[PDB]
Amino acid sequence: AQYEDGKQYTTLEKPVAGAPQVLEFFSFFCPHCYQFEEVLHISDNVKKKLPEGVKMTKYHVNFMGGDLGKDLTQAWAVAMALGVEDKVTVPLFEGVQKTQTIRSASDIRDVFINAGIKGEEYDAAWNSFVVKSLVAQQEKAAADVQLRGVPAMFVNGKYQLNPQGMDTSNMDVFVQQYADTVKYLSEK
Repeated sequence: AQYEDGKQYTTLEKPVAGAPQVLEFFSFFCPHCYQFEEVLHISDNVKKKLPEGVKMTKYHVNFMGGDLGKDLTQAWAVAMALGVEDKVTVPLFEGVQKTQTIRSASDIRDVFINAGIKGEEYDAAWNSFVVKSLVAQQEKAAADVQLRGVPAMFVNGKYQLNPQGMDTSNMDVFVQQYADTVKYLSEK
């Protein structure tokens, strides 16, 4: 077959009921995640090829960067709650991996302030129980699939993308193979 289990994807022996249709996991400490966001624009290109009736979810994980990794999962919860993901994703990645100006929760906060989220609004969100449950959701979705690595994409809680088994000579060709694989799995 052209798409083979164990090739462009793997199947979970322990499928996850009620899971989001397209579920993506990342860390701001994760070097391939940086590439996926700034150079490949994976999420955007997957979206462009998905049918509608399909929503896309993206969660941060704790297992990289210790204390600050956890602060980042809470910050991502804040971003989701305020709907400001598209405003903070790039400066968070760059502050962590490029300029290394993110060393504390306050430095994370600075990124939101400079992107125009209000001090009062950020702190209120940061401490909210809506954001607490949003952090719980991120952790639970990662736990459900026994996640030990990122970047990771899961389709309908039963297929896991396998980018190692795709061509990487050409970045554009890689992105289209990845996106087309998601579309295929989505129609499965």
